[PDB]
Amino acid sequence: RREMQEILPGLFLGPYSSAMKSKLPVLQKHGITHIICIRQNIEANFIKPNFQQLFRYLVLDIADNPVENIIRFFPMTKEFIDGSLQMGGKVLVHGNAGISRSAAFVIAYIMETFGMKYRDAFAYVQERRFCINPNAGFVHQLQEYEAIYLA
Repeated sequence: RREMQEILPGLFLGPYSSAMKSKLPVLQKHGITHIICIRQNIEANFIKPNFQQLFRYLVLDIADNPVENIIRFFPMTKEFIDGSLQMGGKVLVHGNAGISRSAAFVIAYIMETFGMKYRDAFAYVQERRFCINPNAGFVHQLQEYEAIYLA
């Protein structure tokens, strides 16, 4: 729960603790080059980019609640992750707990890229990171985005 897991080749999912200063050796050993750092502005005291010069960041100001809009950022994060993986880079996606917001963004990537429905993508990720649980609003938005890209 307090560490990052490889979810699919080159894409890792973790809590904020996985991208703290002290974890640099772990990040470099796994060839991480890009980090999606997700947090509310009120969390920005402890959840923030810690390696200004070493990694490319995407910081997303997102609350973990069922009415928060995350679908607006699915195209952005898909592009960011594709861009890294295409150049042989690797991506860490982290939130606070690595349970709801961060998990939803990894699921969106998996659904679109690997042609999986929500239930199957959720199950796939849960097998790797046992604690994941996107809120219901996020689940609906995942389904809503699939309807978009399938149209």
